[PDB]
Amino acid sequence: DDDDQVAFSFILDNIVTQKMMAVPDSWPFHHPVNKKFVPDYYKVIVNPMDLETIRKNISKHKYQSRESFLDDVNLILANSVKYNGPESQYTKTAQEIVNVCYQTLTEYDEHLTQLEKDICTAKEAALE
Ligand SMILES: COc1cc(C(=O)NC2CCN(C)CC2)ccc1Nc1ccc2c(n1)N1CCCC[C@@H]1C(=O)N2C
Repeated sequence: DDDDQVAFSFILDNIVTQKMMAVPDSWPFHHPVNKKFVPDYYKVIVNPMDLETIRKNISKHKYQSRESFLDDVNLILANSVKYNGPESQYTKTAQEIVNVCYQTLTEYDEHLTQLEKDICTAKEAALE
């Protein structure tokens, strides 16, 4: 019952590594953008986001529900749109990363909703 968070985060990590990181040519979004290859990236993108640091956030148990998890996932696509443009080949790839994530989230919807409530009802019964 305290593994409710450990289970939720384990599922989130596998979604990232087994489904999102499996999108064809998604390798530029696997890791923080190398400043050596695009120098001005951190001068135009103020909230940079990638899959590797989503996984580091998962390992720190930052996401207690899929809402905050999706906030950082959608941030990858928002940053590609702001940097690469809406019609970019990179942006279309990031859109498919976001697509396969929403896909497998509704795939596990009934299961995750259980974990999400058991995590939060434990959060409130612990501070109460
Ligand atoms: C070849 O490319 C890269 C290589 C490497 C690299 O470490 N490779 C070397 C490793 C050592 N080895 C000895 C030699 C190879 C890193 C980044 C590249 N490019 C890239 C990454 C991410 C984005 C990106 N590019 N782009 C492209 C346009 C800017 C924005 C857009 C974008 O959103 N994103 C997230």
